[PDB]
Amino acid sequence: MYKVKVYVSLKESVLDPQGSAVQHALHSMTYNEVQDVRIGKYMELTIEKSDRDLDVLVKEMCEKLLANTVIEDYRYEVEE
Amino acid sequence: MYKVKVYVSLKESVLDPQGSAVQHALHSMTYNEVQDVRIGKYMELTIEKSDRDLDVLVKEMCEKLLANTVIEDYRYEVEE
Amino acid sequence: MYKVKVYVSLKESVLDPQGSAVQHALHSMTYNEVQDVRIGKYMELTIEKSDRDLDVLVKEMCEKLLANTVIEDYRYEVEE
Amino acid sequence: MYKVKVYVSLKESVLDPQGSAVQHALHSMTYNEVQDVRIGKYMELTIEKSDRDLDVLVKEMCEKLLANTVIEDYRYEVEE
Repeated sequence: MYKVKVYVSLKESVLDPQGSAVQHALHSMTYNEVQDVRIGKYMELTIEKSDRDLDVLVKEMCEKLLANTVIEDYRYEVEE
Repeated sequence: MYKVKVYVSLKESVLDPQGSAVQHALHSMTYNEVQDVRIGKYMELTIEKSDRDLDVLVKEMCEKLLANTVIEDYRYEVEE
Repeated sequence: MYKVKVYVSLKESVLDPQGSAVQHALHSMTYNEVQDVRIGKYMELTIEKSDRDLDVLVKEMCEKLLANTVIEDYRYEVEE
Repeated sequence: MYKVKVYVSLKESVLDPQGSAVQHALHSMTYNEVQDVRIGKYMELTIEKSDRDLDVLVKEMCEKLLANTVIEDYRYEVEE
């Protein structure tokens, strides 16, 4: 069946304090080479064939539960 | 300058209650085609070159901060 | 009309890798005073009275949708 | 030691599609009495005494990692 990878991330149009804090933490740990840090959610969904088309199913789930399209962008990839 | 993509996910032998809870809700919402849900993290770190080797640096950041390697696996890809 | 507060948290005997990962990061960020981290969900549902008993209704919503009772505990409090 | 309860929620000033979807799901399941649904994150942090004051520690952690104060509100309660 299918392995669907979903990436959910804060829209770039929003201040990201958490990413800033992680970047600073890395510097404090002496990994001063870091210039920017971005952290998002990564999901792996195993999906079995059904009457619904795969693309319709995934977006429906991201629009309703896996994401808040008001403040986050989401994208996906499918593998077998 | 490099852009490091890091994928953090629970080890195969580790149960993922967060995903298991999401799977349950999805099922109640009629998405019974979802067989399994694994929730992890995706990150993009921009880094400058230094005296440190690329492989040595990414592994340290991952083991020391990005992932709790006792329960999480990590894999990375680098682009210019 | 009632306001139902629901607290969903992993059962004591269930490991919480999400929290364990957050705990690890917190430690690296110098917050070693954190001994344990358990991550769950909090919800507030506004409901109208009906023929259903209050206790019967809240338990069904919790068991059927709000929480995956195989791994999660739930407790609720109600206000007017 | 201390048991700190942290509640992280989307600011009321933001559209909440996920809450809307859960509300609709409840109606579809015949729990039509539901009028509104709000879902937030609930965390339980066990904290041991240190040189830092408890209130300073908690807010620092919420401002840096446990929350994104741009889109979410957070509050906490402490018990022994």
